[PDB]
Amino acid sequence: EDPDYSLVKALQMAQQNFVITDASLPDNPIVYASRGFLTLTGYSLDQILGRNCRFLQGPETDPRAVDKIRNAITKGVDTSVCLLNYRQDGTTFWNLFFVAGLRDSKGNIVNYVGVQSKVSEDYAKLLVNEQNIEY
Amino acid sequence: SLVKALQMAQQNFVITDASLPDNPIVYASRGFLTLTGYSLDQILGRNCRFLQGPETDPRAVDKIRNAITKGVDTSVCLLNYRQDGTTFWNLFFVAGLRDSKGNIVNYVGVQSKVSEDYAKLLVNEQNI
Ligand SMILES: Cc1cc2nc3c(=O)[nH]c(=O)nc-3n(C[C@H](O)[C@H](O)[C@H](O)COP(=O)(O)O)c2cc1C
Ligand SMILES: Cc1cc2nc3c(=O)[nH]c(=O)nc-3n(C[C@H](O)[C@H](O)[C@H](O)COP(=O)(O)O)c2cc1C
Repeated sequence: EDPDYSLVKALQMAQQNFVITDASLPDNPIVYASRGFLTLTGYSLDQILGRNCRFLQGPETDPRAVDKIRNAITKGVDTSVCLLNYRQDGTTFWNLFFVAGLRDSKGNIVNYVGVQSKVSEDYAKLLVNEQNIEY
Repeated sequence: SLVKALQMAQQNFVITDASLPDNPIVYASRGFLTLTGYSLDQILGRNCRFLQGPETDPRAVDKIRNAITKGVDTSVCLLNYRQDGTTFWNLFFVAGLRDSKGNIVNYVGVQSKVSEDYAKLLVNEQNI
């Protein structure tokens, strides 16, 4: 009597840390960001707008994990990855990050919802060792 | 697979800021813009109640209002209006987006253009 919603389910596991991108626009730019995301990353909203989320990555980020995210996106499947991200001030944190494509009635991915979440060193070690099972 | 097997659309949605007085629109998908016939700027900063008109069931509007204050997720079938005056039945869903403390700071709203007979079914059921 009440629908399942990939978008709603995602945004509710997101504890006010999320973004929305527009896939129809060049390079999948951010078009909304929650206050939780602003305070987690350290960026202000205007700077965040119209930019691809890759700005959260830095020198130490695992390119292999970025590979998984790029690949998941091109293929239209939802996944989650744990990688090192960077705040506006240069401080780092491990990010268990989930992404889901939103499609129109004709099956075309039109928007993306990203969900970020800081995790402990311990949880991250666990998460990364699982992700590395692929290799 | 009765109320969700064919309510499958997710391109029509809006996000409102509940921390601002009249729970105004802060974002709206292009699918929404196309459905309702509005441009994004006009939509922004306004409450969504502009979709309602003379023939919209007040009792259904109530079931929404109450679900929002109480912060519970609900689906409501409504008669809505496009900017050009034309109507459509909206199987509409609201959910509160809470932070790590359980506070609602945002709301997602997903709208679904539905058929005549499906809406009659949804409406007959709502009357209980
Ligand atoms: C909605 C959405 C949210 C994203 N959030 C993050 C994120 O929080 N951290 C991150 O490192 N990458 C994130 N990404 C991935 C980057 O935006 C980008 O797709 C990725 O770095 C691979 O693309 P590239 O090789 O062009 O950099 C997100 C992508 C999308 C679509
Ligand atoms: C995120 C969100 C989306 C909404 N979308 C619609 C909609 O598409 N159609 C509609 O009739 N009401 C919609 N509403 C309901 C109105 O915005 C408002 O909550 C409702 O009219 C009850 O409040 P009121 O008694 O002041 O009118 C939405 C509300 C929220 C919070």
